[PDB]
Amino acid sequence: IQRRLIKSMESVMVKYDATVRNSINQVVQLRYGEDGLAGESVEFQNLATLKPSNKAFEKKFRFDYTNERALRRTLQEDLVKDVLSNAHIQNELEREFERMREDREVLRVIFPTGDSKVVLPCNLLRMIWNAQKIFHINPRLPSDLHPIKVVEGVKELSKKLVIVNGDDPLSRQAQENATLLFNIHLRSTLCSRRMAEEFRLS
Amino acid sequence: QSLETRAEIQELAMVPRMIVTPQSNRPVMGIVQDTLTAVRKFTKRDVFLERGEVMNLLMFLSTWDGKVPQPAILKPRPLWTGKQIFSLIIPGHINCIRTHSTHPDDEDSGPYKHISPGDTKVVVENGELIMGILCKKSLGTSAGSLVHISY
Amino acid sequence: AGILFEDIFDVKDIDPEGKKFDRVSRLHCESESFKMDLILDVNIQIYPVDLGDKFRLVIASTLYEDGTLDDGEYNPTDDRPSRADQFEYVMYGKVYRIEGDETSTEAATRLSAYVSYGGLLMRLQGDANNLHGFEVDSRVYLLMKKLA
Amino acid sequence: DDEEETYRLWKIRKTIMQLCHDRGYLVTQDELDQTLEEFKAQFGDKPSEGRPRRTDLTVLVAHNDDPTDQMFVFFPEEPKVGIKTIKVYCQRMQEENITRALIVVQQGMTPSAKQSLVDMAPKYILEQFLQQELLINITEHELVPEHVVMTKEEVTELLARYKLRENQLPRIQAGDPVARYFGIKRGQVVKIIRPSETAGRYITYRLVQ
Amino acid sequence: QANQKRITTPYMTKYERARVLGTRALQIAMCAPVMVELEGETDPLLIAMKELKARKIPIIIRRYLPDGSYEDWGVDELIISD
Amino acid sequence: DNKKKIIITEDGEFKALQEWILETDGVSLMRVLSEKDVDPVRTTSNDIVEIFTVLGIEAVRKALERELYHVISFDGSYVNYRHLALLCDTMTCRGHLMAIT
Repeated sequence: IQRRLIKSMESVMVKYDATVRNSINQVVQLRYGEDGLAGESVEFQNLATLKPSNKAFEKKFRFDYTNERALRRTLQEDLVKDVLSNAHIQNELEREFERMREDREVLRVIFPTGDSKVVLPCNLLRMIWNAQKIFHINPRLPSDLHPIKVVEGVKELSKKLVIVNGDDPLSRQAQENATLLFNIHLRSTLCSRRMAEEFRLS
Repeated sequence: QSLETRAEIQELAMVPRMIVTPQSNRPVMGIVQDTLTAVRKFTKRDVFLERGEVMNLLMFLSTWDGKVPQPAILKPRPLWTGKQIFSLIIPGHINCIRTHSTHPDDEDSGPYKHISPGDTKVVVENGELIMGILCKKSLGTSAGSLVHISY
Repeated sequence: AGILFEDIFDVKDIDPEGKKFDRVSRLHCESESFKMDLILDVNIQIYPVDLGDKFRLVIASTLYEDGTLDDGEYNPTDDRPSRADQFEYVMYGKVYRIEGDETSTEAATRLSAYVSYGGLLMRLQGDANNLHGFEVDSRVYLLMKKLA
Repeated sequence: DDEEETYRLWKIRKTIMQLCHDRGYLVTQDELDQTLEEFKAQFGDKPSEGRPRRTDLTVLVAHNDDPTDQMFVFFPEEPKVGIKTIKVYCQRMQEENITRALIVVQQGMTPSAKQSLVDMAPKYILEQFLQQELLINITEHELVPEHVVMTKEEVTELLARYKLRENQLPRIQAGDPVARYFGIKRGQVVKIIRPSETAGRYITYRLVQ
Repeated sequence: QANQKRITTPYMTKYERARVLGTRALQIAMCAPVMVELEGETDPLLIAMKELKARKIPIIIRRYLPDGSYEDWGVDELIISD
Repeated sequence: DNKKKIIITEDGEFKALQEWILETDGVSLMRVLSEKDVDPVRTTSNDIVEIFTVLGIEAVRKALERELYHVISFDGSYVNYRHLALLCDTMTCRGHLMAIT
């Protein structure tokens, strides 16, 4: 069986256009493993927005910019004033939650069984823990991180993580698809609320 | 038999480059028989090392900065713990949570979650073994272990 | 001074869950001056502790009587006046957790500082007033002495 | 014996309407989701005696893009359809000026009728379907991903993006159940969208053969 | 192929690093001039690994695409990770 | 739970309904799917040939992934999904079931 599998697959290889092809140059996969990632950097993680109820999801991921106390406990004092006064920031956070909800539906459709265990490149919780310990984050003090900075930074990051290169619409559908699960994990992990009351990064 | 092939093997096939396998995104080599039984016995809560024993063990650390750590117990005797020396073995500033194989399943719910009576619930934090007994689950070939996280 | 906490504890129980380790024992103690619970792992082989014992516990950031930081390195050839001279059982560890009864809007009335002395674990929990000196990832000393 | 038959005959119509809708033909929502009880009301509930006869089940739809591009669905009465019936249907299709058809046979169809369906392809493209494989819509199975017939402009897109020739795409046989469902012919490319556990979504493209 | 685009990755692959280092080590062993400074290194591979770290290896990688075209990348233009 | 009916409650939680399922010693997927009160959406088979004949090349690609994953993981083992995916793509990229022979 081993020999048969080798002789059947031996010449399949990742090409410089990032497709997987055989000796004949026929396309076996447009991206390796459907995501264009190697198997020895990925690792087990949990999708935080898959299993929770609507109501737990709402409570854990929707940034509450109405509770003035609570923001006072989580954020610094100019941060609190900006979050409470500005309505552009509030609507940025509102549609942040709106795609975490759309992403939740997409995950639900992808994982019809409620299994949040997934294999993804970057262990975001471990990286957040590393950042907490590297910069000596005090979980008990209010943070100096603006939630709008979280939203903006997470989108610039998402734009920078490229599996499929190209500005044409086909290359953007393929790029959206290749990093869809990782971008969902990233938006649900680097959420403004989680980074404000769970992680307290600066 | 050539510098070409020597560089090829040095940059592709060397054992440290081979620690994590693409087959199952996890280490392919881990800590094995005597070292694993002994690290289980070493990271138990009641392992106390004397000054001379600690120096003898520090002779065998290649990645030692030459600074003897402050013992966990200073009086009536200076005593280092096995976790305190494994903390010196642990590289970098890695962070890791595991559970010893004897970890009771009903301990994570009740009190004493973060202060384990049985010294299960491995916690490595800034490269120091804060607590827990190391075993196959922490130093073996499974995913998320200390060797994997180190790699 | 460099003292984060000082109080007098009374050993109320030893190994409620049973003896887990031979040379290490877990004391569940409660003080009288501050009404603080204490779980403490102690090497009973070198410093035996009996039920009903009463001791003074001093969590300190440093051993030197004058305010002076420590390097975390073992210096046995140190001649300055150390407060470990005043005590029998001394351990050196780090705070790895601070829990509390805080809510999303209210601060903590009760805190719970967790320390690790090379794997010997301690939990000092009680009013948040008495646990302001504790940060996580901060090195402290035990300074425990038996009294009659 | 008879309730059986009208139930079958109603599913076959339901699957055919779903198929025509997926192929892009004008199908009203009412007939898209027609309950068994209206099927009985509109056609009857005793097919055995002749109410409904399968000749009354004939469907005629029109493409959304082109009202002149219509398509027929015929339900022959004989279990084994002979050429000579094909020849009738094709005559009808001529004098209604229609060019595409489905024949939902019950038991099968004769080799001579098979060969007639094949030889006269450039004139009318009329397909075969069994009873048995229209009682279910296979595109609703969990194993079947989302298939989408690409247009030539899209295929030219695709080959220009990935800079490849049609023989380098993965293939799908022209007789494949889903290819037959979508009525796709050799040289067309079908875009398959499926969920992937590593990427979330994955689009592959299969060339018809 | 337009050099103003290059569609391939801006990172040097592990295989590119391996072959570039081996090739440059063989060139150094055959008395090619060294591009970086040398303290006491006499092993060709170590000299090649300095030349790579300094990004001073005079080699162009011609990456072939499946369609038949190619892209030329200087070793200094690629991102060395390891 | 792998064979229970996993639904999403109105509250948004995953619930596993405990429902009757039938396991046959034979296989006529063509016929069984077209039976009253039989689920034509989840009803499947382990015979990949008849999955190909009935549902098609992408269906048998998925089902073949599923069966290989069942073989691999039955002993608790785990293999990265990209390897199974590559095998199953080699096995189905030409529009028919290509045996590894």
